[PDB]
Amino acid sequence: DLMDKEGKGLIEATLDAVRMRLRPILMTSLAFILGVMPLVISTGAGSGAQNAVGTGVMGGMVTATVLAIFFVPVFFVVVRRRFSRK
Amino acid sequence: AIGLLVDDAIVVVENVERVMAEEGLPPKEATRKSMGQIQGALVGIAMVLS
Amino acid sequence: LPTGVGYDWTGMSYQERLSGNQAPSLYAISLIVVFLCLAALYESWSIPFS
Amino acid sequence: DRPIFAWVIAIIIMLAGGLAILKLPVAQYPTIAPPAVTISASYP
Amino acid sequence: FGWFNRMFEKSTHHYTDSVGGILRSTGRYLVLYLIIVV
Repeated sequence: DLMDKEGKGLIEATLDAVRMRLRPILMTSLAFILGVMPLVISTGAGSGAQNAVGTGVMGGMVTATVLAIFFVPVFFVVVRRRFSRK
Repeated sequence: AIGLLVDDAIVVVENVERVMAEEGLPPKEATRKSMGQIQGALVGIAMVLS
Repeated sequence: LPTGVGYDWTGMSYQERLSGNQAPSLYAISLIVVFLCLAALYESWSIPFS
Repeated sequence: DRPIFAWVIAIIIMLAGGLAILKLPVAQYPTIAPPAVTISASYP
Repeated sequence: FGWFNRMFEKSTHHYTDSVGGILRSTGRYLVLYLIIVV
């Protein structure tokens, strides 16, 4: 929405985009993990199925944000896929 | 679902909150052109979640 | 074993199990619909691969 | 009007359409006649 | 509070300048993505 509508930014539009939304990526991710916290442990008798659900998403969200918003793709991708050839 | 529920609500509210600071503007029209950026996703994500 | 002795799998199990056979096909169409929906609101051949 | 969006509607028909041929009867003509029940006893 | 002063420091410094660092490179972090798939 910045590349087309506004200005290109070969690498300075993807970087300028997270400059104005590191907030909601860590607002959802942090609030989600805390809402799944009661299932991961806490309840340990009433229903053991709670532990089966919350373990598979709490572990997956730490790695789907402290990884996505950084280091490995979700930034790197848009570079080599759109740019670099066509 | 609770997770994929307050997430969709989060993007609508806080993207206005930046629009009310980036270019300090409280009014109704601040909320309208916030959906210029968001609406494109809103329906897009709805399809790929399905 | 000797003649006049065959077999038939009795008898709750199954009709195409879950971790196996099923799962592969379910995730396969999940990639074909994710790719198409990321394109209806984007128009490219690069954005959806991200 | 636009390329992508229209072609993606047609690609839904490529799957779901060719999925109906893999998941629906392939037989002769359908049910035609009024369906009848038939009793049959035997006194030898 | 100092909670807002921290959020603006990490996001703007720190994170966004280290996003400039990762974007300069490419071949190392792609081979790291492939090591994640292994």
